[PDB]
Amino acid sequence: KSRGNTYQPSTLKRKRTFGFLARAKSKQGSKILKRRKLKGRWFLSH
Amino acid sequence: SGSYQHLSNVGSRVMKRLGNRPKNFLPHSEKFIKKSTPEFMKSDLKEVDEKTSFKSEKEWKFIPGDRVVVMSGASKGNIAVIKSFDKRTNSFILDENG
Amino acid sequence: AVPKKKVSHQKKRQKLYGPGKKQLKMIHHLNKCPSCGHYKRANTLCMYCVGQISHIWKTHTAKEEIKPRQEEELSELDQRVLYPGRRDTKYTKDLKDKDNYLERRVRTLKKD
Amino acid sequence: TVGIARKLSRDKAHRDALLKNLACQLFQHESIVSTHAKCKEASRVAERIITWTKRAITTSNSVAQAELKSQIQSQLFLAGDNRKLMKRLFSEIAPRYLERPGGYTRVLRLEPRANDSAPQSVLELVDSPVMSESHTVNRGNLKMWLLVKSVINDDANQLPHNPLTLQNLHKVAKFKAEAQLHGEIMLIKQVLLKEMSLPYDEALENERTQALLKEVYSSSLPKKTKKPSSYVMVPRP
Amino acid sequence: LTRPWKKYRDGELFYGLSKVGNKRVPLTTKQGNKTMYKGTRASGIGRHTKFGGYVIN
Amino acid sequence: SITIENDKLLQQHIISLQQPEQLASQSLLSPLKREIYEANCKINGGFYKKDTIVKLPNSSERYKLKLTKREIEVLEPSVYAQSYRIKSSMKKATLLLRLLGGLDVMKAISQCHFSNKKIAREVAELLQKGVKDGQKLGLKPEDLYISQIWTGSDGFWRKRVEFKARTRIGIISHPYIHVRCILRTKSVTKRRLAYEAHLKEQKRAPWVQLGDKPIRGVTGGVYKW
Amino acid sequence: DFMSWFKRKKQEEHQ
RNA sequence: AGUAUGAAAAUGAUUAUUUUAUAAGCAAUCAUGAAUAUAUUAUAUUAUAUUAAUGAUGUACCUUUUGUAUAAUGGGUCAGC
RNA sequence: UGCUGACAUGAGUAACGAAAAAAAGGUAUAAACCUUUUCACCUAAAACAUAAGGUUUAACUAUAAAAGUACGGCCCCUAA
RNA sequence: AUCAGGAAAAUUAAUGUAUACCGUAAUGUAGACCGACUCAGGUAUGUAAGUAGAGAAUAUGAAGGUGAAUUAGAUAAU
RNA sequence: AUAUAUUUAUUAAUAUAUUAUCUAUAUUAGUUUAUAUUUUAAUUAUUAUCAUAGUAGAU
Ligand SMILES: [Mg+2]
Ligand SMILES: [Mg+2]
Ligand SMILES: [Mg+2]
Ligand SMILES: [Mg+2]
Ligand SMILES: [Mg+2]
Ligand SMILES: [Mg+2]
Ligand SMILES: [Mg+2]
Ligand SMILES: [Mg+2]
Ligand SMILES: [Mg+2]
Ligand SMILES: [Mg+2]
Ligand SMILES: [Mg+2]
Ligand SMILES: [Mg+2]
Ligand SMILES: [Mg+2]
Ligand SMILES: [Mg+2]
Ligand SMILES: [Mg+2]
Ligand SMILES: [Mg+2]
Ligand SMILES: [Mg+2]
Ligand SMILES: [Mg+2]
Ligand SMILES: [Mg+2]
Ligand SMILES: [Mg+2]
Ligand SMILES: [Mg+2]
Ligand SMILES: [Mg+2]
Ligand SMILES: [Mg+2]
Ligand SMILES: [Mg+2]
Ligand SMILES: [Mg+2]
Ligand SMILES: [Mg+2]
Ligand SMILES: [Mg+2]
Ligand SMILES: [Mg+2]
Ligand SMILES: [Mg+2]
Ligand SMILES: [Mg+2]
Ligand SMILES: [Mg+2]
Ligand SMILES: [Mg+2]
Ligand SMILES: [Mg+2]
Ligand SMILES: [Mg+2]
Ligand SMILES: [Mg+2]
Repeated sequence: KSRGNTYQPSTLKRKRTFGFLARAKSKQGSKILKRRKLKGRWFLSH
Repeated sequence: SGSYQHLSNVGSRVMKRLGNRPKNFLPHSEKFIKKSTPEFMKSDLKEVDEKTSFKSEKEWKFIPGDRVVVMSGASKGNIAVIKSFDKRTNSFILDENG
Repeated sequence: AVPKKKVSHQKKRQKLYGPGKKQLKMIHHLNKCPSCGHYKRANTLCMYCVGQISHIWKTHTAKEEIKPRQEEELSELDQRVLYPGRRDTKYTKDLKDKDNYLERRVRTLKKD
Repeated sequence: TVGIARKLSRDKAHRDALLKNLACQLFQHESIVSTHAKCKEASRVAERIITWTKRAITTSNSVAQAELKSQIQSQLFLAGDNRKLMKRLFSEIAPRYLERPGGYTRVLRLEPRANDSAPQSVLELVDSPVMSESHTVNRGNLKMWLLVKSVINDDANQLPHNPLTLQNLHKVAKFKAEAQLHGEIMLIKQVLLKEMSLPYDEALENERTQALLKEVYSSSLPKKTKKPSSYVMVPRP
Repeated sequence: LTRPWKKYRDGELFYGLSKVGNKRVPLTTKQGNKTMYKGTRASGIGRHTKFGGYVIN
Repeated sequence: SITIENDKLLQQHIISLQQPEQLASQSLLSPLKREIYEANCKINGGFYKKDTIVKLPNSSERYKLKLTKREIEVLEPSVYAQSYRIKSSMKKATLLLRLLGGLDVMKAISQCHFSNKKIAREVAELLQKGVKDGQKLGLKPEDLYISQIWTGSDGFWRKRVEFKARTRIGIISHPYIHVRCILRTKSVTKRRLAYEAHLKEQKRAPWVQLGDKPIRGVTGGVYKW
Repeated sequence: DFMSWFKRKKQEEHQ
C-alpha cells in the first residue's frame, strides 16, 4: 500500500523513548545530553 | 491585545535574546522602530540602555526647573527652563521658548 | 513535448502581440442612456438607473424588522448584565471589515 | 436531445429542477436577475405555463381543463413560499394576459458581472401591477420605470421625447387603457421625482402626462419627413 | 471559500501561521493520554485511599 | 467640524514634504529664462521654435533662447500619474495598456469603464486622478491625452513551493506591478509635432527621374570614359 | 516624551 | 540576516531615429547608397555617431580526438566565489 | 551536468484535485460570506457521542464548571 | 469440544468525614491528525428513525449535516 | 384554533382568510412497532423526487 506515513504520533512512546529521563537515566543517553549541551543546543530531548 | 503575557514569565530564553541584542546590530532594529512610528511620536536621538543612562544628579548636569541657554540650533541664544528629563535618550525637554 | 531552445524576445513578442485576434478591441458600441445622458453599452441597460429602481423597490417592499417586545422594553443595566460584550477573533474582525474586499460599481461618464 | 434547448452543463434532472425553480421565483417575485441563458430558458418555461393556464380558463371542455391544470401543477414546486402559487397563477397572473398573444415575459440585457464576466439579464413579466391594495409601489415593471424616468429627463432638459421612447410607450399602451396608464405614470413620476430630488407639481405633471398620452393614443400619419429616396420605383420598360 | 477576502491560492493555511515547528517544548496539563497527570503543585494536602478517593489532612 | 481638506496648514505641510504643485516650465527655469520661453511660445503660437528674437515686455532688450530637444520635451505641460501596488502581471497589464495608447483621457476612461478586465478599474482610477491632477496644475481635461503609459514590476514578489505528484516540484510567484502614465496637451505637444513633421516634409528632397545618383566605388586613378 | 508633555499640558489647562 | 549609497548586468513595459510585409542559413566583416542626430573655424561640395536599401565573404566556442558545423562532451543569462 | 543569488523560456500555456444548485434580502457592495425559501447529496453516514493527535483551529480573552452513586485520570494491585 | 483457558492487594467493634489535584471547547472516514498541499490515500469505538427484508445486503430517507479557493458559455476533432 | 363583522339585555350562522391532522399513558429491563386510553388530530383527485434516464412498449 501507500507509504510516507511512518511517523504515527503517541506521546507515551515519544516520552518513554526520546524523553529527557529516557536519556538521563543511562550512560549513553547521558552522553547524548552532554554532547548536545557542549554543542550548545537549546533543546536536548523531547 | 489579549495575551495574558503580563501574568507569567514564559519564554525566558527568547525574551532575553531579544532584550540583549548585540550592540553592533542595533541600527537594524533602530531602523524599523523609527520608520514604524509617526512623526509626532519619534525623536531624533538614539535610545540608550541602562549601563549608560544618567541615573544620578552628578551625571545629569542640569535638573528640571533651571534656566539654560540653547545654542547650535534653530533656537540658538534662547533662554528656557528644562521642563523635565527624557529617561529614554538621556536628554532634556525645555519650555515653549526652547 | 519540450522546448529545444529559449525563444527569442522577437518570437515571443510577435507571437503574443502580433496577431489581431489576441489584441483587445476598441469598444465602439457605446451610446447615451435615455434616463441619464451617461455612457452605456448598446442593446444594454444602464446600471445606475436599474439599481436606482431596485433601491426604490427595496425601500417600498422591505419587510419590517423583528424587534421582540421583551428585548425592546429591557433596561440598559439588564442588557449589560444579561448580554455582556466579547472579543472578536481576527477572522471575524477582518470579515466585518468589508470595504477592503468589496467594490461598489463606478459611475460612467456623461456623454455630450 | 441536441437542438431542443440549452444544456447549461447540467444533468437532465438538475436542469429541469433549475428551470422549475426559476419560473416559480419569477412568478413569486415580478422581476429577477440571472445569467442570460438561464433567463431565456426560464422565459420559455414560464410563457408555456401561462399559456396553459390561460387555456384552462378559456376552454369549456372539462377533460382539457383538468389535464391542463394537472400539467401546470406538474411544472411547479408548490412548497414553502410558493405553496399557493397555483391559486396565484389562476387568479392574478393568468388574467393579465387574456388578450396578449404570447410574449408574456421579457429579457433585458445587463453588463457582465465583474467577477467572471458572465452575461447578466433581467427576466421580467409584462404588464405587472405597479400599485398594491394600499397604493404603494410593487416590484416589477422595470421597463415602465425606466420609460418614465426617460420622460422626466426629457422634460427637465426641455427636449422632445425620442422616437424610441414614444414607440415603447405605444407598445405598453396597446394593452392598457388611457386612465389606468395615466394613473400608473403619475405614481411613477411622483416616486421617481421624490427620489431624484426634483419638485413635483401635480397639475403640471397631470398636463404633461395628458399631452404625452394624447400623442400616444391619437392618430397622426406625418412623422416629419424621410430622405429624398435616391432610388425610384419606376416600372419595367 | 474559507476566507471571503482571498479568492485564489496564495499559501495561507486553514488556520495559524506555520504547520511545523519545535516539538521539544515542555508538556502541560492538556496534552497526553488519559493516564497522563502532570499537576500544578496545588495539592499535597492529604492521602489517597486504597479505593480511589482522597482524605484531607 | 474640521476635516483634512479644510485644514489649510496641513495641506501646506504636505506640499512642503513634497514639491510644489506647478508645471515644469515654472519649476525648472530661472525667472528671466521663464519670461523668454513664455514670450517665445506666445509669439510662436504656443510652443518653442529654434530661432525667434523675442521682445520682453516693459523692456527694450531682445533675446534668442537656445534649447536641446530634451529641454523642449520636458518644458511642455504634462502630468505624471502613478498607481499603487497592483496585484497582476506585466503581461496582463500590457493587454490593456496597448489599447490605451494615445487616446484622449476621457475616451480611455470610458474604455476602462467598459472593459472586462480587473486591471481596468485601477487604470481608470489612475486616469481620473491624473485628470484631477492636471486640473490642479491648470490644464483643461479636454486637452489631455495619453502620451506615455507603461507598466513595471513593483518588486518583492513572493515565492512559494508547489508540490506536484511523484516527488516533483514547482515554484509559484505572486507578481505585483504598477502602472504609470504621462499625459500631455493637444494644444502644445501635438501642434509642435505637426509643425516638425511639416518641416521635415518640406525638407524632403524631390524625386528626379534622371537623378544625379553618385557614382559609387573608388576612382582607381584612370579615366574610364 | 510626547505622552508626558501632553499629560502635563492637560493638567496645566485643568489648573 | 549591520547601516547608507547604488545610471552593475541579466530581465520587463513605453518612447525616439532608422530598416523591415517577393525573401531563406552562427546574425558578423568589408563594399555602398539613404534617413536621422550632434558639432562656438560645417569656409563646404564638411566631420562624426546610429540605423538589416543593396553587393561579396563567412560551417558558434571549449573539451577530446587521426579527424568534429558535426546529429560526439559542457553551457538559459548575468553578478559574486 | 562547478557553488550561491537574481532574472528569464516553456507561458499567461497545463492545471484550480471525486461533488447541484436557484432567487430575494443584508448591500443602487458579493458566484465565493450571512439569512429565508425551493432543489438536491450522505443517511449501519458526509448524523450523534467518544479514544489518539495536533500551529486553540471552537459558539474565544467577560473562554471549555466534578466528593461519588454511568467519572475518567490521580490512588491500591499486578501482566508483558 | 479439546486447542484444557491471566497475576496481584484478611472480620467485627469505638471514634471519624468540612470532601484536594488534573481532563472536560471544537476537530475527530478529517479544511482542525499521519501523508512535502485545505492531498479521492492511512486512521480506534458505541448509537446508528420508520417501510422492506434472513440480513448491519439492496431501495427510500424522518431528524441532522452538507452542497466545497474556481466560475459563465459552448458541447468541433479527440 | 386564531383574526375582522353581526343575529342578547366569550360569542351562533355566514363571507371568507391563515395554521394543524399532533402529543401523552399502559401492556414486567431497553428499541420498535400493534391495540386500547387522551386529543380536532381525516380519507378522495392530481403532482413531484430517488432507485443506471429506477424500470419495460413505442417515438
Ligand atoms: Mg517523512
Ligand atoms: Mg520501543
Ligand atoms: Mg464548465
Ligand atoms: Mg421537459
Ligand atoms: Mg500536519
Ligand atoms: Mg489530547
Ligand atoms: Mg529596490
Ligand atoms: Mg497535482
Ligand atoms: Mg516562474
Ligand atoms: Mg519589399
Ligand atoms: Mg528564415
Ligand atoms: Mg574515436
Ligand atoms: Mg570540416
Ligand atoms: Mg542542429
Ligand atoms: Mg554540440
Ligand atoms: Mg546541455
Ligand atoms: Mg502550448
Ligand atoms: Mg490549448
Ligand atoms: Mg483548462
Ligand atoms: Mg447579492
Ligand atoms: Mg448501506
Ligand atoms: Mg435503517
Ligand atoms: Mg462529532
Ligand atoms: Mg473522579
Ligand atoms: Mg475532547
Ligand atoms: Mg463535548
Ligand atoms: Mg507523498
Ligand atoms: Mg483527505
Ligand atoms: Mg440502506
Ligand atoms: Mg431530510
Ligand atoms: Mg460534520
Ligand atoms: Mg473543488
Ligand atoms: Mg463538454
Ligand atoms: Mg439519495
Ligand atoms: Mg435520475
